[PDB]
Amino acid sequence: MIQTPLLIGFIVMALASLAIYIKGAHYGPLLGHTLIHAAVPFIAATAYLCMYLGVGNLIKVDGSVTYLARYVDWAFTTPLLLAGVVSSAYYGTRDLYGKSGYITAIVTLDVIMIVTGLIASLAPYGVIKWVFFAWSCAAFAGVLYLLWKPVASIASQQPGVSPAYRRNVGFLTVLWLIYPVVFAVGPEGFWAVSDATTVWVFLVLDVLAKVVYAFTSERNLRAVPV
Ligand SMILES: CCCCCCCC/C=C/CCCCCCCC(=O)OC[C@@H](O)CO
Ligand SMILES: CCCCCCCC/C=C/CCCCCCCC(=O)OC[C@H](O)CO
Ligand SMILES: CCCCCCCC/C=C/CCCCCCCC(=O)OC[C@H](O)CO
Ligand SMILES: CCCCCCCC/C=C/CCCCCCCC(=O)OC[C@H](O)CO
Ligand SMILES: CCCCCCCC/C=C\CCCCCCCC(=O)OC[C@H](O)CO
Ligand SMILES: *C/C=C(C)/C=C/C=C(C)/C=C/C1=C(C)CCCC1(C)C
Repeated sequence: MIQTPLLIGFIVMALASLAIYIKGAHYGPLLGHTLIHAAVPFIAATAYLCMYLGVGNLIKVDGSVTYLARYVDWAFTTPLLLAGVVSSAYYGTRDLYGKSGYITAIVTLDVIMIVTGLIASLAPYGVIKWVFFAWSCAAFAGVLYLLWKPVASIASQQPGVSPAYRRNVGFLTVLWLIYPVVFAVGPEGFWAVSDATTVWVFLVLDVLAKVVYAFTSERNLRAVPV
């Protein structure tokens, strides 16, 4: 039942929240890295605690379920993750411009992606639901474009962080593209798959996006001399 994956996430995210803070490197730019990558699983563990106990679980007239705790989790964890990716490109340089601006612009596009994704879930099957789905994907495209074109240009102007940035962005892009696919196939969208199947896939996605990525992103940046 759905109660099992929610508890699994709560224990995995809470334990990983401390495990990342303990094992995470506290050297220079990596200090704020593990600090942000320790808050992300702590926010997720709190959300899985809410879903497990029913805080925010909205049920519509057609039987669809909207997890308000999940989207608030995404609304704050995904901007913190992008904040660390954009900041990692500015690592080791005090002479480059746009750090505060790029983070601000990409967080705006990410929050709109998550908020409009919440409106789509709440909407019934129709035009209103899929219009905000396409507008959410449009904002997602702007996050990816910004990540790939502009801030990789900032990383490339100094090695060897540039290959470490490109490897972390490639992992994040493939991982985050799975999320809207689960939305469409699950009850929130087309309802091709059951609600419990979406909970299980989002569990493995979140563990990959918040626990596993936190350790591979650190390993890549660890090699660069900054
Ligand atoms: C790196 C890209 C991402 C890779 C991983 C992507 C897939 C992650 C998913 C993991 C498990 C998916 C399958 C989960 C299947 C769950 C089915 C289930 O609980 O059924 C309940 C009732 O319907 C029974 O009647
Ligand atoms: C390197 C680390 C990688 C970590 C990430 C890879 C994880 C692999 C997949 C696991 C998910 C398994 C999903 C199982 C879905 C069915 C579960 C089920 O039916 O549970 C029993 C039920 O609760 C009682 O009736
Ligand atoms: C330099 C600036 C740094 C700023 C750092 C960012 C702020 C961190 C915020 C975390 C919020 C965590 C919220 C966790 C929400 C869990 C789910 C929940 O509360 O759901 C309620 C439900 O919707 C009722 O029906
Ligand atoms: C780096 C940190 C970045 C932090 C960024 C934080 C952004 C928070 C988003 C706010 C959207 C608020 C409005 C969301 C839309 C309303 C959804 C809602 O509350 O729905 C209730 C439901 O319909 C009842 O039945
Ligand atoms: C650039 C931003 C990201 C862009 C990429 C993300 C959007 C993906 C969209 C569709 C995926 C396809 C989903 C396929 C769902 C099939 C549903 C189906 O066949 O439903 C049958 C029926 O509903 C039985 O009840
Ligand atoms: C740790 C949790 C993560 C990384 C969650 C990510 C979620 C998304 C990238 C969701 C994207 C969506 C769209 C682009 C369109 C449909 C609505 C969403 C919110 C599922």
